Amino acid sequence: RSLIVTTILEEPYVLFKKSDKPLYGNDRFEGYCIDLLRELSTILGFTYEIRLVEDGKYGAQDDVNGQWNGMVRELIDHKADLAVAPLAITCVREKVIDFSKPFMTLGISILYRKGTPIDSADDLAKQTKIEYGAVEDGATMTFFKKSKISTYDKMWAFMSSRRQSVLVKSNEEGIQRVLTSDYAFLMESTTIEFVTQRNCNLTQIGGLIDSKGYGVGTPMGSPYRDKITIAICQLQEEGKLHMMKEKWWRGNGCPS
Amino acid sequence: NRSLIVTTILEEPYVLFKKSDKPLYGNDRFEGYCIDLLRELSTILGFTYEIRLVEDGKYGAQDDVNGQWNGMVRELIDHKADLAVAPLAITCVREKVIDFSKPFMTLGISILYRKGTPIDSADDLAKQTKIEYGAVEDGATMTFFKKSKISTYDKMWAFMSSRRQSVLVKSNEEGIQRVLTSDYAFLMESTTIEFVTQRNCNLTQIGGLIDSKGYGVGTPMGSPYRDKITIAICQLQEEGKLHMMKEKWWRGNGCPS
Ligand SMILES: N[C@@H](CCC(=O)O)C(=O)O
Ligand SMILES: N[C@@H](CCC(=O)O)C(=O)O
Repeated sequence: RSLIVTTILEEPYVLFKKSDKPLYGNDRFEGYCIDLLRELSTILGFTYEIRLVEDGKYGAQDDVNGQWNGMVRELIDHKADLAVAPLAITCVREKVIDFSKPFMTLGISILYRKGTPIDSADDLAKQTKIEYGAVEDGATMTFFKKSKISTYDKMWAFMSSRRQSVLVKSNEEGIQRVLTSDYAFLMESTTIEFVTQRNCNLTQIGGLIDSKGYGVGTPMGSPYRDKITIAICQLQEEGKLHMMKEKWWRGNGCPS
Repeated sequence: NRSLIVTTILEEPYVLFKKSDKPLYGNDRFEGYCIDLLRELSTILGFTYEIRLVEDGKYGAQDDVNGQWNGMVRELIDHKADLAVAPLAITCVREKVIDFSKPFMTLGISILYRKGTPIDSADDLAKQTKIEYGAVEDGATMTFFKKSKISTYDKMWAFMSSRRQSVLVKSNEEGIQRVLTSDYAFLMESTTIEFVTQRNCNLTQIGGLIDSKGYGVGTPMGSPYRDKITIAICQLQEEGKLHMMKEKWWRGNGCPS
C-alpha cells in the first residue's frame, strides 16, 4: 500500500519541474522536500503518492470554532499519511499531530530592502510608517500571538489590528510586497536565504528571532513517525541532508 | 511525593557554584541558566528536587569495546537520577538509551580559536599540522567525530584519536584555557562559543556550524516526566521565558563579531 503524502508548493522545497512535455504524478514535482521524500522511501521502503494540500494552507487553528485547516487538518482527518513540506514544528501543532525529529533548523527573521535605519524587530515595533506582517495562519504568525515579550507583543497588536491589510496569503505574496512597497516581511530564515540570493536588493534584517525546526508531520500516534526519525538520523549522519541543502540553495547570485 | 534527584555538571553559564563569602548548602549552592530552568520547571509541574553533580564528571559517551555508557547518560540509564538538567546534547545514539524532552536551546558544533588566524574551516584545520585541535573527552562532540563517515571529520578524528591523551580535555574551561595559551583550536558547542567570544575579544568562532542539534532534559528511558517536561518547556518557550533567561546569562555582549 501507497502512503499519501501531503505537501504545499513552496520554492525551493516543492515546485513544478520544468519540461517541454507533460509530466504525470509524482514526476511533476521537484525540490528539497521531493528529494528528502525520495530518500525516506528508499530507506524505509514505502511507495507514495504526493498530493498538494487542497486548501493551499500550512495549518492554523481558528479561534471561533477551534478547528484546524491546511496540512495539519489533512493529517488530523487521516486524509494523508505524511506531510513533507517546510512545516514548522511548534507546540500548538504538536498537540494535534506528531513530528519526526527536524530535518532542518531555522528561525523567524525579517525580509526587507538593503539600505535603511531598521536593524531589528525592535526598530520595526516602535514605528508605523513601515508596515510589516507575516503569512496569515502560519507558524510565524503564532509566534507573535503567544509571546509575552514587549517587542513581539507590540508587533502582534500592530499586525492584529491591521489583519486585512498587512497579513498575506503566501510567502510569494509577502515577497512581492517587500519589492513593491514599504513593507517588511516576517518569514523563516531558510526561505529568506533562498530569496535574498535571487534579489540583491533584499536582505535579512537582524538575526533570528526564534529557533525552530521543520519536521515530517504524521497523524497523532502513528508508527511511521519513529521510523522516519531514524531515517532522518541516518541521512544526517551521512551528510545527505547537508548535500540536499547545498543543491537546492546553490546560487551564489548575490553578495553575502 | 519525594524529591526528584537531578544530575548535572558544572559548566558556565549553565551551572556554576554561586559566589559567596559564607558556605551554602544543597540547591542553594548553584546558579545558572540551567538552575533557573529547573526552578521554573519545578513550579510549573510542582515537584521538589535535589541537585547532585555527576560523580564521574562526564556528559556521557560509549565504551569502545563493550558499548557501555558513562557520565550523566549512564546515571540516567542506571536510575541514579530522575532528570539531567544540563547542557545535554540530544543525539541519535543517546536517544537509543535515554529519553529527552523537546529542546530548550538549539546549537551546533563549531570551532574556537584565536582571532588573526588564516584557518577558516574544519577542512582548513584538517589539512595542516602546526595547529592541534581537540574536544571535551566523552561528550557529544567527541562522539560526533568518532562516528563520522565524512572525509574531513574522519581525518580530524584520526588526529584526535592518536593524540588523545593530550588533545581531548576534561571540560570546556580546560579547552578554553588551552586555546588562550597555545596553538590549539577547540571543537565545541556554539552556545558556549557565543558565551566566550562575547566576553574575550581575542577569541573567535571559526567557520559555520559543523552540525546542528538541541539541548534537552534527559530522563531515563520511558519515564513519565518526559512528556510533562516537554509540556512545560513549551509553555516557557512560547511565552518568551527561555529567551529572557538566555539574555540574562549570556550577558557579556561586547566584541566585534
Ligand atoms: N513554514 C510555516 C509557513 C510560513 C510562515 O509561517 O512563515 C509553517 O509551517 O506554518
Ligand atoms: N554538551 C556536550 C558536551 C560538550 C561537547 O561535547 O562539546 C554533551 O552533551 O555531551
